[PDB]
Amino acid sequence: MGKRLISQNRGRGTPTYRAPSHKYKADLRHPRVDENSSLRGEVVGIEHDPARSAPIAKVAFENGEELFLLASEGIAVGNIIECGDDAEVKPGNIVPIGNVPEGFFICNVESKPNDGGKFVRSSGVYATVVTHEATRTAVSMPSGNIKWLNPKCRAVVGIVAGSGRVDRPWLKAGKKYHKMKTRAAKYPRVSAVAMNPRDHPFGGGAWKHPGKPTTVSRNAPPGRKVGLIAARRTGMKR
Amino acid sequence: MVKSFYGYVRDAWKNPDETYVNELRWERLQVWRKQGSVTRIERPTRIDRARSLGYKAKQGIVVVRVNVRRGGLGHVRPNRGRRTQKMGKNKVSGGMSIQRIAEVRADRRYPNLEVLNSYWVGEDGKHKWFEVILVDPHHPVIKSDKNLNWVCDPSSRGRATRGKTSAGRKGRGMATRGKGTEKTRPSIRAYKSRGK
Amino acid sequence: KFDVPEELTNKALEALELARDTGKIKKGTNEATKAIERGNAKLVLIAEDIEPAEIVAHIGPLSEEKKAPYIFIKNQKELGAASGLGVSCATVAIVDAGKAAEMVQDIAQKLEALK
RNA sequence: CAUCUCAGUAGGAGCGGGAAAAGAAAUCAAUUGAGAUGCCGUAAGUAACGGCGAGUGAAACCGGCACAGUUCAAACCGAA
RNA sequence: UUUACUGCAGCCUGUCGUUGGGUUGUGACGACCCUAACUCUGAGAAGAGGACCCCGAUAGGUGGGCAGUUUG
Ligand SMILES: [Mg+2]
Ligand SMILES: [Mg+2]
Ligand SMILES: [Mg+2]
Ligand SMILES: [Mg+2]
Ligand SMILES: [Mg+2]
Ligand SMILES: [Mg+2]
Ligand SMILES: [Mg+2]
Ligand SMILES: [Mg+2]
Repeated sequence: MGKRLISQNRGRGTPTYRAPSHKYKADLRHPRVDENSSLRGEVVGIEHDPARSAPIAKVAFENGEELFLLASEGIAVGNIIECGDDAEVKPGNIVPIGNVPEGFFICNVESKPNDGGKFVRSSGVYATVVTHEATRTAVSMPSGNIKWLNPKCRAVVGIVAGSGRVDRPWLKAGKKYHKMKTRAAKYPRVSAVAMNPRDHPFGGGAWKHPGKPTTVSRNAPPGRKVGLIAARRTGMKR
Repeated sequence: MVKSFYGYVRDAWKNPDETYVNELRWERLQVWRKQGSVTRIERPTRIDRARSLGYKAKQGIVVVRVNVRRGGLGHVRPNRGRRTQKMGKNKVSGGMSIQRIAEVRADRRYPNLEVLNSYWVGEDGKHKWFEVILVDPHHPVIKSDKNLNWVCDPSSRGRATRGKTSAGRKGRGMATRGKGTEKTRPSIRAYKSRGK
Repeated sequence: KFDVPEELTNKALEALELARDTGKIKKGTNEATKAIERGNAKLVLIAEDIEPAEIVAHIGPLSEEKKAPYIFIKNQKELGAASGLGVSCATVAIVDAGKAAEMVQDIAQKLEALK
């Protein structure tokens, strides 16, 4: 049994591949609101979230539930946050996308109603509300897909704070090492051609090469699906 | 046909898909799925089946519903060298039937009783529910009961785990006699497990 | 089925009481089914709180095709008490009305009328 | 050497007593018989299985040790 | 190690079961609609999917991911 890949070790859940969950400030999600209910709240401070390398806003609501929130760009201290359908379409507000005008930017979008926010959460990403229909609504996601979402799926208006984070080159292996200390990722990573044949499909040989096509099928078993997984195409744009 | 009402219950449960038991099945499986693995009940779901199997309306007898997963003994692929006939395990269902599995789980949860019998009560895609009858061998009523006082003997403690119940004896190939039981009776272990 | 009037149910309960005082009554689903099959059921009272439902689910069509009128009582505690016992009784059968025969036959007439 | 054999062995999990399991035919026979079960001898390296290769492989009849037959569900009665 | 031999996991897909109700187009097949099982979310009100998916079994494929062997 040639040795299991790094993905199989990660899936097993060993301490090398586990996230340092105690380092993070708090799970980010929209506040729980009953149907046809609303709550107000004010920002008490902009903190730093190690899980995302972006700011998060500490919001104190009207029922006294101090809840960490994902910070859209421009949110400040002493700003009022509103939730519900009756909430005004304003930056930093949590509203359904069915009330948002088409062409606006939203983030922390919910896959389902009362979801807590799944899509559009990285530092600086945003979504565009494309079309409104009775049962649906189209949102142009940061990837580019025109995802169709429920009209009641909440989202905070504005782009996510911390835009431009990847503009700085890393410039040094220590800087990326210090980022990866607070991450779950393994750093540094050895190339598979440098491995022995027991460790990787691509390892071994008198000279560094895979010896087999790097585009692997989608029907490959675990421990074989490496390289270019199920590629539609390869190479730079000719 | 002056038939007891137990006969009418048995008639209703003979072909449960085309009786009133189908409506009760759709209304009952919702409650049954929410319950635990081993759930105690007031009265048996099929009273005639329990009475013919040995249930009596007296203290010291307990009836419990057990949920067991459907399918065979799910087994692990071996990680070491096998001779290609001992390497495949998807198409292998073990020698332990689901009725024996349910009886053993009922015996596990109820350590001070003994498993008397059990019977099929319902099923869906993922589960089979069995109602297992248990007896209290230290209650005084069962001690006085001459048709249940055999269970106080030392050889009766651990019936469902030594394969002595009716599903157990069926699983040990002792439902019949004569030809075919040359390697099962008196025990699977006696013939080096060649029978079964 | 049309829901029976509450006064008819009360009259059936008092008829069961008077039958217990004077005539013959078969209390229990087994004895009720035997009395229905044999052809003696002057009146059949059923409990609506049976669990499991298979205990008295056969009583309806059996009594209907055996020409014995049946009534549905709300639950079995007062059926058991009215039938002379301190426990439940999922059904009682009246086979000898005694001094309450006329009230039983009027109950049968009302049941067939609202049937 | 892969079916096979090694072998249901080695090992594992559960249960359990001075023994345990088995046990009173929906049996074995053959043209007509026997009459619970276990264990011993024999049937016999026979039937049967098998790259019909290597090997694996019974039971019944029969002769013995020992001898044991019964209790529920139900019909009918109805708290007896 | 592999386009050696024989297989086994994983994955893909038909059929049966789980699995219900009404509509059209055909002679049981395909699609459509519904909530009521079922699934997911929430502490729950409830919200979203929904007879699909998951799951049990079976049939075929892919399959050095893994196993046993051979390579006189
Ligand atoms: Mg390899
Ligand atoms: Mg358990
Ligand atoms: Mg014994
Ligand atoms: Mg012990
Ligand atoms: Mg026995
Ligand atoms: Mg052998
Ligand atoms: Mg190999
Ligand atoms: Mg070998």
